[PDB]
Amino acid sequence: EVQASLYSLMSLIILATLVGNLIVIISISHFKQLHTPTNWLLHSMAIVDFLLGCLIMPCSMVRTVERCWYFGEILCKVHTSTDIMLSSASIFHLAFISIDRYCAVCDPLRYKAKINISTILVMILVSWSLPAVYAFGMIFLELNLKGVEELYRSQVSDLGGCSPFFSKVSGVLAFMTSFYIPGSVMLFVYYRIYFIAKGQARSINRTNETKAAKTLGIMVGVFLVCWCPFFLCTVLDPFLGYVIPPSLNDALYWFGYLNSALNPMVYAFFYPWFRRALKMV
Amino acid sequence: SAEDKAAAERSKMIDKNLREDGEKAAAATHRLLLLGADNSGKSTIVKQMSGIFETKFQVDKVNFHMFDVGAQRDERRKWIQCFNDVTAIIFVVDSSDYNRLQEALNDFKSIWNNRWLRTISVILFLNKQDLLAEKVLAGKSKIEDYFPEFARYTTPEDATPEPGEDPRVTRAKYFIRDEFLRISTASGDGRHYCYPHFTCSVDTENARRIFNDCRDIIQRMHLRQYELL
Amino acid sequence: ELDQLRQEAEQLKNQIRDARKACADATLSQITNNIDPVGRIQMRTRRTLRGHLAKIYAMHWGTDSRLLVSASQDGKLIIWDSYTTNKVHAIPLRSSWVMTCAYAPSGNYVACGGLDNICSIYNLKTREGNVRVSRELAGHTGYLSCCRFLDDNQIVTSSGDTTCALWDIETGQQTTTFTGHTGDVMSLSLAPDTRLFVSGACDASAKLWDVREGMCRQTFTGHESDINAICFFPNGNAFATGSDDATCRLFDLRADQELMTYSHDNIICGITSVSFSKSGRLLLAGYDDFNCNVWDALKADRAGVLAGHDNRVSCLGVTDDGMAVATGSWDSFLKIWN
Amino acid sequence: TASIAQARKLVEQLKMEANIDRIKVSKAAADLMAYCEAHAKEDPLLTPVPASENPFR
Amino acid sequence: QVQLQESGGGLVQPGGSLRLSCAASGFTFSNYKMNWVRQAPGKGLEWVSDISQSGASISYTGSVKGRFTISRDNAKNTLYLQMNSLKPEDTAVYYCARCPAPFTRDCFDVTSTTYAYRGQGTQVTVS
Ligand SMILES: Cc1c(F)cccc1[C@H]1COC(N)=N1
Repeated sequence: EVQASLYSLMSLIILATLVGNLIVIISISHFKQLHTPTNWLLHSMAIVDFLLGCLIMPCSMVRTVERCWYFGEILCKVHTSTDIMLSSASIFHLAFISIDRYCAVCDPLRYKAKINISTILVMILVSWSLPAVYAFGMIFLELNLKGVEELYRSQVSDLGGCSPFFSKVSGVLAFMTSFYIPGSVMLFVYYRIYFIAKGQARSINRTNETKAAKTLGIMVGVFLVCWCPFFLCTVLDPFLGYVIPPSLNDALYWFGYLNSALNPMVYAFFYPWFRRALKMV
Repeated sequence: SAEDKAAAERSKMIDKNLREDGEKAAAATHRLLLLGADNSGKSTIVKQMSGIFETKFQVDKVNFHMFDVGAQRDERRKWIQCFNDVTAIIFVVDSSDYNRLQEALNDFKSIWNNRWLRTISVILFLNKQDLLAEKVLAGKSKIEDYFPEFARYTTPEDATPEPGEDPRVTRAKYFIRDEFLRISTASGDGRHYCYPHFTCSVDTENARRIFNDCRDIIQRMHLRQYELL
Repeated sequence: ELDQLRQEAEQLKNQIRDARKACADATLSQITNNIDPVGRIQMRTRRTLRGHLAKIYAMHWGTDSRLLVSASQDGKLIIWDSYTTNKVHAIPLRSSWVMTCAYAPSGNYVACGGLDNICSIYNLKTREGNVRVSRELAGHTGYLSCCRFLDDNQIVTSSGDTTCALWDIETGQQTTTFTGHTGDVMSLSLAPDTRLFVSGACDASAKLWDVREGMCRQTFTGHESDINAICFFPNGNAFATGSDDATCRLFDLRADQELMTYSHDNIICGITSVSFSKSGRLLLAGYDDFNCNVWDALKADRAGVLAGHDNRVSCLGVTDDGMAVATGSWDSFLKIWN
Repeated sequence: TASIAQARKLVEQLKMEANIDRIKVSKAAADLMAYCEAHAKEDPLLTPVPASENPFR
Repeated sequence: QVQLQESGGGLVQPGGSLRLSCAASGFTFSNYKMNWVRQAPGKGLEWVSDISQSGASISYTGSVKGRFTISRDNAKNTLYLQMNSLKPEDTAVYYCARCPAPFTRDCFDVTSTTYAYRGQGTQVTVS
């Protein structure tokens, strides 16, 4: 019925995420011409998205449909920790890939002196460690639930839900640590890159189109449409009274989950230097 | 098989040295091909720093290596295929001598349309601008004798002449550049571009000009790589 | 008097052509028409030798068929171990513009050269466990295209100054200069008896020379453009040439004329490397269109394509025992096929 | 007068190419065929060797 | 063997015309870009004209535009240079050197001192 149709639509995103990320991981690891340091950010981001689409997204798929968690409080906390970890890691990887294109475009004559294996490994280690520590020290310590425990009990715990709950300070912290700080950097980088590429294209046409819009249009719009609806609503939840229905909250969650499905496409298949290496087989 | 383990370890350390040399080499260091004729002041391009030369200089802590091949014969078609991975070709042209300017144009055309140098962006250096200005001001030799299209030519609206520059001098130098740009834009496609510069034997901004065009070349290469251009 | 000399040269050429036509009783193509085709041969990349950081412009197989030396524009001369992909040595070159390299038949010496006009001999069997410049051979006024070892004492090189030279490594001087080419000499090949060697040049002509006496014996013509590669047929009484006209020509020292034509309307790029396999039945030729086709020398047709390189196949050499063939290229990889 | 010297050198070179005896092209092709047939079994590239003897497996 | 033999030239008064004829045998004439190279007595070789494989990319040096015209006959494997309205500055030896490789739009080396694929040449004298 409706539940089956939703399950099929959601398993579509599950399969898209899994297959798209396996393709990227296998292509980067196996093919050896795609071993530049900038391709390790893509590999790590694909690993993050695969882990999300294999651990959380399939597990939250039944949670959204049934509107009830029946796996215990401990595993509910573990699931929320892994979700926050992997989502923040993916957003951090987007920010660091954007920093890599900023280094490649803005400062071209020192690109290999700034983006090398050591720097890429440092970026990957940060992108994995910081969300992990943040989530597992915020929700296991109940920092997010602190201050609204009594309200949360009746609102979610009495209903047996596993929906993350954020207080006034905790919601702002989650916003500033998963959307604004790792998204304002990306927006600034792509805005600067858009102006630079527009200037270069105009100069080239002067000496002799605008393709910096079909690239930076999707690379920004996918992220915005998939994350902004969730984060702007979640940060306003403490400041509005928690009136948003669970169904719309689930839709906001699965926008962010669809971001992990669209990331492998946008960041690998849009670029011909990846498709050419993929088409050899 | 202990010898096999020893050989494998030696191969690993050798590969480690190769990778270290690769990082320390291909990082803030760019290779350039300094090409020109005997009359052209190719040697006296950058004032600040038996078969092939090598000039090394830095501008913004970025190393540049110019390779001046000055010991082979006049047949250039085979030894020039080695320089198809350089950042740019520093083509130096003597603007004053119009008699050999046509063969300079032919050399530029062959380099531009070469099947291997078709991705290398030429950094054109119109050298001896002072001598060109003196020649055109004296008027003893006329450019329309060696090019029967300079008469039907006007200076471009985008020209930026020196304040102390004669309009005829500006027209002449910009006619030579446009003659080079014509070859450049006839079959330039979008993978390589010509960067013309009017330089003298006294100007010390050749290194900065090379730095800026290499930055532009690499930036456009990266934009094409990330499909932003 | 100059007109008389020109007339003498023209009549000598006419006599040579008439002798060639008279000796052309039949055509090798129709004589070999009775040979059954081998069929499409499949050869796959067995080894991919990565580690070079720039274009690979030349390589040479060892006589042991185990160790191969490769030269790259980055400035390294790696002596690989094809069986185990182990880099036995990685020689740093003073000049990174190396265009050729040879591995001595003994195995204790390796040469390289290029835009530095210098053939640098490297000792791989020193008692101190290192690699050092044994001798800096100088005297060529053009880039070195191909150098080959007669032994640990004599090495013959080809330069871009239209001349080939025979060197004594210990002496360091040109024993004999092989003059007569008009264009840049682009390749070398030594007969199995090492008494004769041919060298294709950038004049659509291949010249047969005698190492002992030091004068040209047979000048071969029949190509439409610059010859880029040349190798002897394993019998030693024939040789093949690859040129920019996208055509390979096989000649005979005895017949002194072109025999066959290895070209197709589908190949447009020129040849950069030619090498018979072990019996002169296979003629592997490396083209600029990123793959090196395999041509049946006897059937004078194409019977295989070796694709897999991302750039120009600059160098192509076969093992002395016929067990493998290596194809270096500008993509910084040597692929060994079998 | 280097031009006449080069012309005379080319004349001598062509003469000493001409006086060289040349066998029949049919004989040369037959010899090449015989060599290839004799060494056909010894060419691993012509006929692939079993993987046991192949050192690049 | 590649061969490039020129027929034409001689002594002509200023303003005269001469149709130089270069016969090129041995190679596929219809497949190579073809040039005309002239060497003034006491000067280095100078490229004076050019054509394409078919004959649509014709280009000239400045000193002869509007005075010389180049034409190629693919079937006859012959190429011409109608040097009409010749001036005293046109006294030189004219070569019909082809280009090093076919299928290419670059003729990288045709005015070299010892180019392999030049013809013998015809001394054109004008007085
Ligand atoms: C709960 C939370 C965060 F605090 C930060 C990022 C992501 C999430 C969840 C909800 O939305 C998605 N896709 N994961």
